[PDB]
Amino acid sequence: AQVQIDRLINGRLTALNAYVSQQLSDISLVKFGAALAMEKVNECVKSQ
Amino acid sequence: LSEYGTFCDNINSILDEVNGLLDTTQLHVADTLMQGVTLSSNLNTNLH
Repeated sequence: AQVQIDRLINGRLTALNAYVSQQLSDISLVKFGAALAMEKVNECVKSQ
Repeated sequence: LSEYGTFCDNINSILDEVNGLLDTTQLHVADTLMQGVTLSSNLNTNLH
């Protein structure tokens, strides 16, 4: 049962690593977008 | 491989979204190049 459960642990831990890598990349895109939104607030809303 | 089939679905989906981002980016660059451009119909670059 340890052999079967180890195969499931490897698959599920690989799944989490893949999801974590995707999440790191997506949050970098969100940070770039939030900096752009702050720049648009400062340079289009509060001033021109 | 069918036991891991979700890995291939995620790999295909991530590459498809990445390619969609490249296509959307290229359209935005082309739109930026074409924004506000007005040309004369009389403009013929063979003479002008």
